Parts: sequence; C-alpha cells; structure tokens
Amino acid sequence: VNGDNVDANYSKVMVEPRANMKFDFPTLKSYDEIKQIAPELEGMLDLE
Amino acid sequence: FDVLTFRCESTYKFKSANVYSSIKTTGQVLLELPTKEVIQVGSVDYEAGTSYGNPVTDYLSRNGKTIEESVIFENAIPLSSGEEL
Repeated sequence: VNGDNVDANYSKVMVEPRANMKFDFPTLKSYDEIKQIAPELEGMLDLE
Repeated sequence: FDVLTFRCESTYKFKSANVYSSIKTTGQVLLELPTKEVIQVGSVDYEAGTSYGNPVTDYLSRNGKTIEESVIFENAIPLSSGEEL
C-alpha cells in the first residue's frame, strides 16, 4: 500500500566504525593537579 | 477448509502514472467439497485510497498458484506450411 520508496525511509542508516589510530603522547595533567600528586618538590632537582 | 480458490474482480482509479487513487477489490472465495459441491465460504471487501499496489492480488501472487487453463505445449506444432496461406 505505502510503496517500496517509503519503507526504505523506515530503516535507519547505521554507522560503520573505522579505526582511530592516534599517536597519543602520555596525557599531561594540569599543573595545579600535578602538585597535589607531588607536594613541595619544586625547584629542588637540577634538570640538567 | 483445505483449499480455497479466490475468483476476484478489481476496480482501480489512478492518480499518477503508477500510483493508485483508489482501489476497490471484491470477490468470492470458494471451497470444493468432497461431494463436489461448491459452497462459498466468505467474501473479499478491500477498499483503500492513495496506494501503490493491490494487496489482495499480491497476497495471492506469492501464497497460491493461479488456476491455469491455457496449458501450453512444450513444442508448438505448425498446422500448415508453405505458401498456401
């Protein structure tokens, strides 16, 4: 009755997934968060 | 009932080239008894507007065979040959 042109619009268009190869350097925390993890260690080690 | 023959008639009205504006499909359904008496079991009463096909015939197109009377031979035989005709 309603036709084969309409019932194709009854099924939904599904999304196939792809891969999402990123590189992902390790996630840098924020600096105010980085000093709750490590307390008063600032300016003590020589970085060289 | 074991088997049913649907002897049916249709009345179409159009709205475009292959859409229908209205369909009226009536008909009689038939049962063959073992004593060869044919008694009607019921009726068809279909009526719709703005359709794209007839449901009654499309149901019978797949779920049953047509009562075929024009039985065609495997190889057709010519009656007369030459120039006679």
